[PDB]
Amino acid sequence: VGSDPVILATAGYDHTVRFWQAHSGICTRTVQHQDSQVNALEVTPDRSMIAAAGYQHIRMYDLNSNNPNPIISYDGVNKNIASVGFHEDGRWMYTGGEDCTARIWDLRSRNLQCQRIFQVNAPINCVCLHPNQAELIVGDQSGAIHIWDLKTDHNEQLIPEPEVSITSAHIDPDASYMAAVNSTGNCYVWNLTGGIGDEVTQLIPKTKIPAHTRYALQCRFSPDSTLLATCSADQTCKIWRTSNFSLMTELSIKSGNPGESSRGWMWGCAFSGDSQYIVTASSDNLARLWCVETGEIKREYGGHQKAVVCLAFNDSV
Amino acid sequence: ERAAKCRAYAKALHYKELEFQKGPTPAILESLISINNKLQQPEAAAGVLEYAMKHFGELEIQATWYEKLHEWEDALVAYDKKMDTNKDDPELMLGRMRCLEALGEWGQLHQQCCEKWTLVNDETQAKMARMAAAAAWGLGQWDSMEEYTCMIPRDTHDGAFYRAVLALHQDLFSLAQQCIDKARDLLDAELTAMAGESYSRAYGAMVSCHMLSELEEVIQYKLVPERREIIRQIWWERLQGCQRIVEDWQKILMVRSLVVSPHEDMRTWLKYASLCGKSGRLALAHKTLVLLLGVDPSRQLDHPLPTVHPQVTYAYMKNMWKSARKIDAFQHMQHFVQTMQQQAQHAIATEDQQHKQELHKLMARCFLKLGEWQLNLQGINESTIPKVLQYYSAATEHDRSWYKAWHAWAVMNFEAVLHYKHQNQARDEKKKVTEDLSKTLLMYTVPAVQGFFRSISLSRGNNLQDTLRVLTLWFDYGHWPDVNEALVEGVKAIQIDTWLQVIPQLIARIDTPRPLVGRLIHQLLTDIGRYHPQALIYPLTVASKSTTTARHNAANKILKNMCEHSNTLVQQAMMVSEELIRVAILWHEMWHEGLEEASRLYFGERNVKGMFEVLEPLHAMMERGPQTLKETSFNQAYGRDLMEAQEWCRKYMKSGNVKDLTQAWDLYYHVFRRISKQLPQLTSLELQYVSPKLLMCRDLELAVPGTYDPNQPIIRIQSIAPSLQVITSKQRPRKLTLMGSNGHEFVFLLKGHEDLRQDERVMQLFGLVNTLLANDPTSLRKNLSIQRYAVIPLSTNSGLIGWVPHCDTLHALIRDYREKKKILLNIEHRIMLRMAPDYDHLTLMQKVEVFEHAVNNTAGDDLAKLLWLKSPSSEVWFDRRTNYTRSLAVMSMVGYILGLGDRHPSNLMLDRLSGKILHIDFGDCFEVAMTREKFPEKIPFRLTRMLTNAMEVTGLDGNYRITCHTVMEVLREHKDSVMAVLEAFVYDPLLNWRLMDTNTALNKKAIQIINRVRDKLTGRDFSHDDTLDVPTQVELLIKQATSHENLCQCYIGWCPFW
Ligand SMILES: Oc1cccc(-c2nc(N3CCOCC3)c3oc4ncccc4c3n2)c1
Repeated sequence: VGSDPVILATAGYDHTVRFWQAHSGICTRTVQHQDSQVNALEVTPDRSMIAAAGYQHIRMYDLNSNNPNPIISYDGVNKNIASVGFHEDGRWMYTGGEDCTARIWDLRSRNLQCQRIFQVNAPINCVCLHPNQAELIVGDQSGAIHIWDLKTDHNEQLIPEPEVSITSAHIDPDASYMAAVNSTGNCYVWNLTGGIGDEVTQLIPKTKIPAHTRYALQCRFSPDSTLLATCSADQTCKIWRTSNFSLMTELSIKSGNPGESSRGWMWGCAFSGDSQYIVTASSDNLARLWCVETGEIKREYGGHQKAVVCLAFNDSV
Repeated sequence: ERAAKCRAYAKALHYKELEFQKGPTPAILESLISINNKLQQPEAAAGVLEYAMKHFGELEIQATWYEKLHEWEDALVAYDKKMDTNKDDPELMLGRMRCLEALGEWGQLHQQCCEKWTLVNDETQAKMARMAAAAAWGLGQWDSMEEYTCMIPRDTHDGAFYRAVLALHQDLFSLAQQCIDKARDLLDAELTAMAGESYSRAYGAMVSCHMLSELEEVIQYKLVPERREIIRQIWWERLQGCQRIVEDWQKILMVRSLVVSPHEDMRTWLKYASLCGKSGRLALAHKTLVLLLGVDPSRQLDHPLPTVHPQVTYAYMKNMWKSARKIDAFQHMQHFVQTMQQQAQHAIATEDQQHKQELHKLMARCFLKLGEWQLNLQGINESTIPKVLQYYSAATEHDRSWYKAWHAWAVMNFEAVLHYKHQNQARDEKKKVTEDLSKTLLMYTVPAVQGFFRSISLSRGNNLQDTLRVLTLWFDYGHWPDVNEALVEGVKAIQIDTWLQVIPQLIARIDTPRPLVGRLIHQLLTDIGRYHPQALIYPLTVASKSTTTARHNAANKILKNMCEHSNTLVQQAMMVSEELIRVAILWHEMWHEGLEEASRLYFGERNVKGMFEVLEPLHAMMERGPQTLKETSFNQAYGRDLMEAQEWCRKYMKSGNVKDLTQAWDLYYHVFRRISKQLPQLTSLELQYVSPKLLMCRDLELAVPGTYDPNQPIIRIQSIAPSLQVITSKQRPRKLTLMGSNGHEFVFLLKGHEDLRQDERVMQLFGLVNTLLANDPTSLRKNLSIQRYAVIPLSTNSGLIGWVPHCDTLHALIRDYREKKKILLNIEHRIMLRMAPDYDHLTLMQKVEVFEHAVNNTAGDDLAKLLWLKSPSSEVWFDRRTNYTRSLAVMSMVGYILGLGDRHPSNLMLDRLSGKILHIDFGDCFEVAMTREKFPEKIPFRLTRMLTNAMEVTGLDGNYRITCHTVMEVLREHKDSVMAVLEAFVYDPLLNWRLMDTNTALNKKAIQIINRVRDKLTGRDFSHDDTLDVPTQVELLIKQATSHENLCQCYIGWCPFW
């Protein structure tokens, strides 16, 4: 299950976290995740185990022991835990809670306590880690994007348009582009000054994309740094060209007649390694595999009783 | 026939709106403003235009929207932009002109007519003439008028009218006489041609009909010399009385202008200019006064103002202030007063007393303004304080009477007091200090008191603010002899009446430890006992049964004192209130809660010292022996068990066992199960078992709880209804019902365990807000009020509540509709749980979806739809809506100021007969609801979806919002009276408990709450730094009350989907 070359995980309000086999749509194993919905799934760079960020806890089941139950729980933190991110070298983990804190977790040690805390006014919706492992990007509900220097502990903030909560933020593998998506439905792109190693690492605004009319729920760069994906409450994942910042492929689950009242929000997405494919999480209880280029629904992973909010995807050797 | 014509229009509007429901089109939108116009509903329709704008910029030209929005001044400079950017465009001129003729800009209208006369367009030639005729009429030039009148057809009412004016100038009387009647019949047949679907031209026909009969008095004022007083009187009365927006009155005076020059009318034109300034047409008002002055729009700007007409100058002065130039205004005032006092002292040769007097009163108005403005320019500090006090005292001198003068002076002293106090607490944060402070405060406290006293006597029946303020100084100054004498003087001086407004505040301070303070209270309270007891007993009765000794003690003296004077009334009231508290929580009912509590402390907390405290009074309570049949029938079935259950408890106290103690709980769980069974069997109480004393009561002299007011014949309890329905609830309240000695029936709600004293003060605040609303003309125009009810506390536990007739809770009205239409009551709820089982724990983002999803799969009609099915007609239906919307908007704004939380569907109800809304239960006041730990409110007032629906479509745009700023306007104006009341029960000694519930000294906490209230009354509620004007604040608020983000967080019982 962590032994198959392609890990695909799906979670939501149905108290399970389900694992699928990429190329067929057949569900491998399912694990019990009761007492909470699942807010975020992320598979550790180590391919050993997956993380389920929930309500006041982060449960972590194992991809290797192919059976049991949560290896580690992390408790003693009130309100939801919204984002999870790991640091390449095994033992680091990050979270942004509704408790307005960004927390650094030592994985190779005991304590429900965390090695560090960064605290802001307003809940933290997303946390992502600059490729250089040295800076953390933190976006909160007030609309501020924080750069936390993991060495200098130097808080440095930046609000774009916001008096609007920024929803997710991502930064491309090449460290050339950072993107943040907000609840208005906008997508902001910056150019990265690669200060690094004796650091400066600055942000120069490049574009605002009118990505969506409704809540924009997540954004993600393809491994390529070719494309940028935008998931939204308008039941749509929009894939944009980094060269033009023009729309390339739109994916949607919008009924087929105005009198349907939607059914399904496009909660999350995850590109394939080769950046050829994209996976999709929806409230209509299904994950979806799309061809990035044709926008073709190549598979439909149906199984969850209640909604899906969570994806995890892995492509490593 | 006439009452039958509006009926069809109302019924068509229903379907017309339900069509707009189906698809919002400009087609319907047209046939909607129009039909609402016929229904002479002006503002509701105006809301149709707000929507028309916000979704269709499509009858185009932002100058056409500004013109239809009667914003002439906005449409003018929009048309200037539109004409100078574009070309000639025949239509763009006609609009540019209409703006002028409404603004009364005859200067430009006449010019724009002549200076542009190519007008090859012949329709452009036809309208043209009507406008330039009046323009010339406004500018004297009768030649131009006649020229342009010769172009108006005699077929038009207009053509026949302007002939009547030109005749009357050249003195051709029987010409004008006939011109009047022709134009009448040309307009009579014209109000039948545009039969219903016309402009404010059936409302502006009253402008023409007025003008025509007035023009017939202008006739009367030409040949026969003997109505020069009679005509001027009616002209004058039907003016201060009459209410027609600026623009009509211009024309109206222009008719009177043929007959009387402004310099003989003066008072008339000043009154008119007065309205132009208040309504916000200063540029116009200025021109009125410049004429009246006979001197410059002070183009000679560095020059002194002319004292020629002392009255006119004063107006110009305050127009200049209200205008931009306000440092310039203040300067001309200082000098004006200096000139005025010299024009008095020296220029008064005795046989000139009237002029001296009117001169002296105008002066007092000046000093008032001088102080007002100094405060405005500099604020309150060590340099301004004595200067404005100097100004106010001076105003006090020159008018002696006049409420405002004395008031202003009191507040100044009282804010002088406050300034130093708040500077000294500022000092203390970082012995000769206290002594100078003592002398400082004593210097300002005594005038403050005195002033407030002479102000109150000048207010009579309208002094609540001042009266409370007297109390702040009284209560707040642990009394120094100097202050006390001033108080004693006032007490003797001012009427007894006054204090009734204030009785609960007074009683909150009976047990005052400050000895000089206490005496006066007691003595005054007894005097208030001498004239109108009744107004005293109920409250005093509560106080005289009070755990706190000094309270009940001092209360009993006053009652004793009242017996030497009104004994049986004291005795009657004594017993009635006693009996009623027995009926509120019955023996077994007290036992049940007591047994629940005792099982929590012991079995679930290991606390026997708390548990014993729970049970011991219940045992002592019955130790007194049964007193009613209901008390004995409990005593039989349960008494022996309990009396021996306490026996085991008291074997353990001395033994310290646990087997002694478990025998007790063995017995305790027995009766509990028995009572729990009989509990849903309490659906009625018969008086003859429960309280025979109350069944006995016949033709008492005690007045029906909360009916007594002087002015009004005392309504007494002539009998009590023998059965009290038990409203089956968690607190099972009683539907006590009483018989009036006037015949009518009075219903109450006997509440067992809720401290009702808060709701009293809330109802008190309301009364004031009602007054204020009745006193603002606009609010009075639209019948804006708070549906209030009687609240009579009976202890800390119990009390009575006035039962408004014809009212069902929102919740009830829905539960019926839903069961009648076969909808599962809690359908939205069930939808949500099916989708997200862990709803209460989702992220905001996730919650908003679950919520939205539930809304999109349910009818928002319900409320709207059942109020249409209820209505017997359609006009009835319409008014019930107009009522509902307005009344709700009122308590949206007031509710906000009071910080009124917990507005769930069983806490507001609707009067099924008028439609006016009604709020009950005022526990969660001030931000409390929002401050709580679990499930904090994010809402200012419920503006929930089925409420909105039930209004007119284009709801919040129409009546709701207008009514919102209208109410909010009043509140900010009267921000101080409103703050007096609120301050009075935030710092009320006994009521401070509702703020220490932030846990599940106070001095600091209380201050915040009150600032928070001021913030809300000074547009600083949102951002600290900005000072939002009303409509913005309003807009911001409606936004906050509507945010799905806010509503999805509301605890499920609040029904954020109803
Ligand atoms: O101020 C409070 C505090 C607590 C409860 C109530 C209250 N008021 C009610 N109305 C007062 C206004 O006119 C109609 C009756 C009221 O009517 C009710 N009907 C059933 C149960 C409770 C109540 C109830 N509770 C009022």
